[PDB]
Amino acid sequence: MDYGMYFFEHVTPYETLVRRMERVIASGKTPFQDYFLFESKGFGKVLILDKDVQSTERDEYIYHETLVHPAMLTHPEPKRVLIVGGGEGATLREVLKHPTVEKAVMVDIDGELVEVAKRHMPEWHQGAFDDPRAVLVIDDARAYLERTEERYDVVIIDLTDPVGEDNPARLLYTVEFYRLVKAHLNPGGVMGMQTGMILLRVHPVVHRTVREAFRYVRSYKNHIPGFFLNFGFLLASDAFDPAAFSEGVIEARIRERNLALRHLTAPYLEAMFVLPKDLLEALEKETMVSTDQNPFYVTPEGEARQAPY
Amino acid sequence: MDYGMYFFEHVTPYETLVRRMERVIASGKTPFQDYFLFESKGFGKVLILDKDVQSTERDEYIYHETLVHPAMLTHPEPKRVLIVGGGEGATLREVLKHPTVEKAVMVDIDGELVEVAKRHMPEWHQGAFDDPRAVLVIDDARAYLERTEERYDVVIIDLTDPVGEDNPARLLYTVEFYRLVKAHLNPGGVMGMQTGMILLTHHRVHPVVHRTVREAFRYVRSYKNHIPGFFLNFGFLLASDAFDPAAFSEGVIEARIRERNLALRHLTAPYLEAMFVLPKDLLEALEKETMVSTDQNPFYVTPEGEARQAPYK
Amino acid sequence: MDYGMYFFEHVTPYETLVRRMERVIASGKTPFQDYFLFESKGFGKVLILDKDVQSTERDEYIYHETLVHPAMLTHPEPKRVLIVGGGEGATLREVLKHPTVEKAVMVDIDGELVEVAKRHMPEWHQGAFDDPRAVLVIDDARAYLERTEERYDVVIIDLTDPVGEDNPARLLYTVEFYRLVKAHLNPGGVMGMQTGMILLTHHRVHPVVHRTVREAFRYVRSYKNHIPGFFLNFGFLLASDAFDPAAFSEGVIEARIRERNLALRHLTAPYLEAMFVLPKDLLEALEKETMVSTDQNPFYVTPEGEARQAPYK
Amino acid sequence: MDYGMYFFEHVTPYETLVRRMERVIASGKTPFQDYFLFESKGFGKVLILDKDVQSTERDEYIYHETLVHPAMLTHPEPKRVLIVGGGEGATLREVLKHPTVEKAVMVDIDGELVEVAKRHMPEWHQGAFDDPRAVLVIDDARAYLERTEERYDVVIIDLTDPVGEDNPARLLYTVEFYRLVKAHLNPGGVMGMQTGMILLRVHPVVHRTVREAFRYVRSYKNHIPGFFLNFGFLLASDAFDPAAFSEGVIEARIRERNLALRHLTAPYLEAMFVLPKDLLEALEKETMVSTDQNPFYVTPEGEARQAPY
Repeated sequence: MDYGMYFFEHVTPYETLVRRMERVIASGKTPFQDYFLFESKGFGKVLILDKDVQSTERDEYIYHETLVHPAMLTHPEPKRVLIVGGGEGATLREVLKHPTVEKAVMVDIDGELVEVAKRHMPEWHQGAFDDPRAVLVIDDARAYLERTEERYDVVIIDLTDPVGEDNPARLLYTVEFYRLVKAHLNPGGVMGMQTGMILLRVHPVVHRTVREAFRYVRSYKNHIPGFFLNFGFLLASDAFDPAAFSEGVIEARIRERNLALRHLTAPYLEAMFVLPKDLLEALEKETMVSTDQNPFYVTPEGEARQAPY
Repeated sequence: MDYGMYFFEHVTPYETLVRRMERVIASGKTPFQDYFLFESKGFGKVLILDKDVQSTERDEYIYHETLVHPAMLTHPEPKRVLIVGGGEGATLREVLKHPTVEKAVMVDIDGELVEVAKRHMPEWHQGAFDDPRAVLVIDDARAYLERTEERYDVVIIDLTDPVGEDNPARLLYTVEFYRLVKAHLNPGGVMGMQTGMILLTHHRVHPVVHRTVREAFRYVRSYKNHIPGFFLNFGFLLASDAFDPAAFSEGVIEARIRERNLALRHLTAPYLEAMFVLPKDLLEALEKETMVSTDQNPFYVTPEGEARQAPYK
Repeated sequence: MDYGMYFFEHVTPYETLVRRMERVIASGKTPFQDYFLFESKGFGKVLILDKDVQSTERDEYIYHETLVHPAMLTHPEPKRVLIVGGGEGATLREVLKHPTVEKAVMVDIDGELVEVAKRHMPEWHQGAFDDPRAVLVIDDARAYLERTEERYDVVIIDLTDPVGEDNPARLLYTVEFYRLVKAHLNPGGVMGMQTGMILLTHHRVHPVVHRTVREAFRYVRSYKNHIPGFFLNFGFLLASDAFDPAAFSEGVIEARIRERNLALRHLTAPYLEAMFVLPKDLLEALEKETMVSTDQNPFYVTPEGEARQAPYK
Repeated sequence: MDYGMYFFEHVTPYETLVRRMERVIASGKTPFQDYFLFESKGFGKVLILDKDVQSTERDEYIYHETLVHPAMLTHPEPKRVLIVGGGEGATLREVLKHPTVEKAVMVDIDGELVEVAKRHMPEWHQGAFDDPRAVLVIDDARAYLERTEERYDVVIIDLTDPVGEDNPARLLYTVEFYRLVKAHLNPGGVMGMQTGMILLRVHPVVHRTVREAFRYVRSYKNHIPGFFLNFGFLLASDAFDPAAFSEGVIEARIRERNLALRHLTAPYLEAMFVLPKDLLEALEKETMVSTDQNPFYVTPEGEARQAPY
């Protein structure tokens, strides 16, 4: 590789990605995490939060379409949506493409980070924060949910894995959190979320934990170019099986809502739910359920742990 | 990050993978490429060829099942099979799992590398080289095919990308090479192959390989799968003149899997079928690609990981 | 090791220095070289030129004192001084500390780089560029000297190694360049310069520079000092036709230091003298070296960090 | 840099050396530390102990001549020598070159490591272990010294810096240890040692600690190519000032003892004791003295610490 500026990205405890930085646009520290935003010749702008890549300019459409539309499209008519996380503004951008959306509330803990995105990541938000239907709330998701009582048709959880024992993210991955979320869902409501990278137990544990809160839980996956990783996601609902696709339905909705998709197609979306034998077994055998009493977290070595926070 | 032994693996001109080595099993240089085999805590043994990871002990089953079975299963009764590349022996291993196979010819240019696999990579070959149905040929697959008139039902191409202008392997990625391969296929034959990483923002190797193959075969169908140990989404393809290789029936593939008592750890009939469902961006990249590699102007991979063409010799 | 921003610095073909960057101050590319200036926790601001560290905020005083004072102090009364290179402005700074100096001409080819120093590296120049006695010339030092007939008492050469065959700076390391420099020295003049890293097992750049200078000057004396921020032992040299630059007296240098009220943070009279005492292996390397860089066959540094010669143009 | 096998060497908390490995000769773990021996094109064979380079084939003569001869040459007639550390066998090799040496005892804690050197590092020992005057003892230096009562003309300490709070090396860098060493010195005896890297407080602390045990302590330094570092060393004695060089004396001894030196010369040896203004100030201002009660160690960030072991 060429000499020069590079960022050392943690991927696993045995593999590290060294990404070339052409120029550093912004780097700093908020009261919640460190951030690094740099120009790369391949993926364009890259945002690092702490030690892990958070998003890249040229592949984020894949991640955000994958994260948002399966839940939005499986819901016959989403009017009110709640986004937990998604600080770059792109999750909101995709949510706002559905014409039935009347209100989209985004709740994020780090206001300073959101400001970084607003000023240096216009490629992501593309003016979504200034949409009259959008409402930004800087606060702790649980705190907000515990206080508020408004309900939603769709809730999109776009958070980072609870890696690290002292990581407060642990409290956002417990069965109680998912029940709190479910409490804020209108009848027929669906929840969509990024559920950790998949590599030969974060995703299976999250799937199992969510299943302790919802009747129907369906894992789906997609390779995210800029992360160099296969990521797991899931849809959850008590009102119906979100992955029981009826012939032609998803396709009809995409056309009807005039969604401008660059990555997904109706058939590709449904194919994301077709899982390989090894993943199915991992999901099937998982027994750990994260709880407020004993919140699960991943060790630096990538192991599933559980004990009081 | 920690201190210790690591391997700096080329991925792209802007991204490098630094893999921790627990201990080095073997390293060396054949007249064709450099090789390194080491123990990693996450993926077990890792084989590096020159500057790129070639295979991983703990995830190779995913790569080899993906590479081999779609072609083998789309064929109603594969009896004669040709393997180009696959020096580790795992490709042959998967081919040999099909009881209809009577003969499997494997031709690869680097005999020394094959020897390293035989000695240090039993996890891959699992004895496949010694199968009575297996015939190992160390030679240029192109010279071998022109010098022979044997026919095959299925041909699997398992080679690394042709990096570098001076790389003679460029001649194994031209339209006349694929035409030569097609000339050795029985009437209902099918070719299956690994067709390069997919990273549309960086380069279009996969679409160039697909476009080149389309110039030699009537029906060409790309499929993809994420290879864990490579940290890359890989493209593959099925090609045939006799039929649209992706015009399945989940039912028929399922029945053939059961019939042949195929032991699969990654693929299932429905997942195999789903690999052929592509996203909009990949479809567009495949559709718009115009580069066709030919003996006159063979394509190669530039140090920037881009597909480029230039007159040979 | 930790995750975060780092700079991969070239040191040798087999050793690379990975330096943690706290934050990046400036980075860019002039028509001559790439530059990067960043904050490091250990050495403060670090300036990288292309792929090699050029200077460190916390240790530059060691490098600049070592580079400048031996020549300036061996001269009884340096009034006119020429500086070739030293774009940061710290070389000029040290030259200007000598109150006998009436004029200091600095010629460097990269004006944009000098501008980066002026704006982001005040720790180095400390206002030297604005000294009434300082004259800044942006130009090829060779074209400038041939186009002028001014004379100097001391000449300091502060340039990076000429890496690469196509590097026009190769012409600033030939015997005719040093002869040109000698042609602009007053009768008792002396030339002092940084003469490449010393790493005898890897290459002989320093001995090649010394051997080349010996072909233009009667008396040539190498001296060395370890530069903390470079993690390398560096060679330097003093050259003159008028006297053996190392035929000191600790007493005289001490008196000149006191006389000129030189504020030194690294050197002392006895330490400066000791830099000229070399070990057996270095002496032998210097003695046996036969390579003489000339305009006809200028020497350059190969990608393997070796000194090689080849006919120009 | 080229892709390939590399070793990540800690140097400081902000600088890391990535050294290319052409081939790995041997790698493993003893009950005391990890070891990595590899071929490098520049320095030849390189031995890594834990995370730091211990020695390189093509530059070790510089380190070992620098470590051994100043103490040996400043002693008018060394007959009995004690080496603490120096497991590669090269320290013994240099000591054995002095014809007045009748006995040289080498004490090292890691017998398995010594075996690694014997089998894979012949370039270092060059048969020195098989010299009739050599005696290898595998044991804890202090334990050995506390039990034994034999005395020596010269003691050479070739140990690694006490970096890390739990590092047992701390107990070999206390004023009590140096007093124990001094107790095993014949009258007129001298002690020579590697005293840590020098970089803008390990060396100054060791110098100060040793001075709390010996009347005359003289620091000297030399750049060690293979370490990419300036290293500090020191000579200590109660009988005389080891650095008060009388004209022509060192030179006469080298000739008289027919020493085959490749790096040192009499004038260069004496020049190693000429220190720069900044180093002299650091040595002068240092106030920390390592004690058995509160053994000093260096923090991962390179800071001088002191507390009970």
